[PDB]
Amino acid sequence: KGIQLRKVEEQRENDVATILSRRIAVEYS
Amino acid sequence: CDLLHAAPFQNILPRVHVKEGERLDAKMKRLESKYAPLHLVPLIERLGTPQQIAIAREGDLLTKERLCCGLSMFEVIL
Amino acid sequence: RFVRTVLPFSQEFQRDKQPNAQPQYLHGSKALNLAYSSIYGSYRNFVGPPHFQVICRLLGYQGIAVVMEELLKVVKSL
Amino acid sequence: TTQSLASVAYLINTLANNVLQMLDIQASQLRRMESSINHISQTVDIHKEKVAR
Repeated sequence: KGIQLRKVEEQRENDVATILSRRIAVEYS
Repeated sequence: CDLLHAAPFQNILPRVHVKEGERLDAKMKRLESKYAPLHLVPLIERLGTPQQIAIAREGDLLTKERLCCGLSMFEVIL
Repeated sequence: RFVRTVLPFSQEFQRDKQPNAQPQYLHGSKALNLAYSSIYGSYRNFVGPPHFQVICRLLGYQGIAVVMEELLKVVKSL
Repeated sequence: TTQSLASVAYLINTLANNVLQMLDIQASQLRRMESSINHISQTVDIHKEKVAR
């Protein structure tokens, strides 16, 4: 049940930090 | 291994070498006196708050009691 | 020591998917990650005293107690 | 002009001293709280170890 919850209950902008985190994460796979 | 590490702070000492002329009891007493400052419980009681002393006593008790002190566990499973 | 069976009779484990992340969140760098993977690659194909002691250290007492209880339940069922 | 300067200096000194004392009092109280909280944490983890045993 825990693993099922973790899988289904995954994670869910005008913040600079978020934008930068997106660019570096994209430069990665 | 944990028990071996905790000997200095629990007044536990090894069998010291004894030579002719010197008695084992006197040597052991002198060695214990030399290591007296390392002892925690008595030191804490001498210079400690009531709460600190209680906590120290509990910690010492937990530290000295372990399953390796003569407790078996496979017999229950069998 | 424990070594894997010549023919597996179980493959329904269906483990999760390895999450990818930057080298910094890992050992620190590509070279460091590769070096650590090579270092730890010798223990992949066997289980021995090192694994048992690591498991004991990580599980304290609660993990061992619960694991043995579940093992007893499994043995009773079988 | 001589007077006003002395009054301003005295007020600033007193105020500054009061602020310093307030900070010292707060820091000391925070330190005292940190000791009680550490004792509480020690009790909590001792209880957890007792439960495990």
